[PDB]
Amino acid sequence: GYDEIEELKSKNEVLTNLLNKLIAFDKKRIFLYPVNVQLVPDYLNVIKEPMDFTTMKQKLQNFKYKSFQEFEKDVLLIINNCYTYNDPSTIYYKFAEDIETYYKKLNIKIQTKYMNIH
Repeated sequence: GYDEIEELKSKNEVLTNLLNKLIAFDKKRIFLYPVNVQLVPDYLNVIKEPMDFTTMKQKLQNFKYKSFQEFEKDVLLIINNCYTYNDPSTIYYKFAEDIETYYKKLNIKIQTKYMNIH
């Protein structure tokens, strides 16, 4: 009903705002789009569950996230895919450590705002 969809739309704004903050933090847009297999041929040989912020945006648009954990799962998948694929000597790896540090500074407060709606 009306209350269920209003809750969904309000929970979506909370997740959209957190996602937008993660996209803005990613200045070089390293996680904004799917890794191009034409430039990185072995990426899917290494990464079983690829994820990016544009995919996450498309999921929010379809109201595909029905829990904070579903959202957080994709965030940490983006970060952990970066640690799995790249060497720690690369900037990609440092970028993943920085977004993980930034995300961990935000997540507790965003998770509360999310839960209060229900």
